[PDB]
Amino acid sequence: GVQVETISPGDGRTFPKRGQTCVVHYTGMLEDGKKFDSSRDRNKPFKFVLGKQEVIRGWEEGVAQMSVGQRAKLTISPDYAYGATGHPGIIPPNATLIFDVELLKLE
Amino acid sequence: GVQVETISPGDGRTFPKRGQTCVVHYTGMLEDGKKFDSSRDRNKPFKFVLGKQEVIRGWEEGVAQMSVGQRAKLTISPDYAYGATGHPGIIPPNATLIFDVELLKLE
Repeated sequence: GVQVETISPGDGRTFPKRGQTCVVHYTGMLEDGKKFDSSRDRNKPFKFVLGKQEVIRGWEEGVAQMSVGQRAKLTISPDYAYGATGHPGIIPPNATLIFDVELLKLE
Repeated sequence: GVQVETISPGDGRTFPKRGQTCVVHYTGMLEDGKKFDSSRDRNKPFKFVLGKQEVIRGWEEGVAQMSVGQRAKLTISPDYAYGATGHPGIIPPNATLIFDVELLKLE
């Protein structure tokens, strides 16, 4: 699945709707803590229309449970992220993935 | 599977061994011709140790059938590349992928 632990409460009231642009700052790491991508690094918020499948299902499904402002810890299982093939050279096969994700705003 | 059509014969005699560094210039496109990554663009040959799983199985298995110098057309089926999840925002699900690949040298 994806599972969501909170690290920061967000306004507790605004939650993403299908079609909205989620603006986020994330860090991605391997189940062993090993980091693999971060928008933080790049100093660039990342943005994706919710609903459009342009981000992994664990993100579609977990960021939709977050209120504006929230910082949360997402654990995503392979079936909800990159499956059995993985993404060679970045994500190995059947990797459970931990994302540290912060919802900055909706458009 | 991967399937390999030739576009240029290579020396016909040197074939990659496990452990060797393959240096390649490729272009990747979607089964509809739509381009999605190219080392050519970047003017940078790409290099990967054969055998190490750091490139998709269709490449492990198809570039190993190429002699130094050869330019070949690789069609790779989802199971041999990015499976059913794909790589959201780049490769959609169950995509058959066409690579235009040229083997420049071995290290």
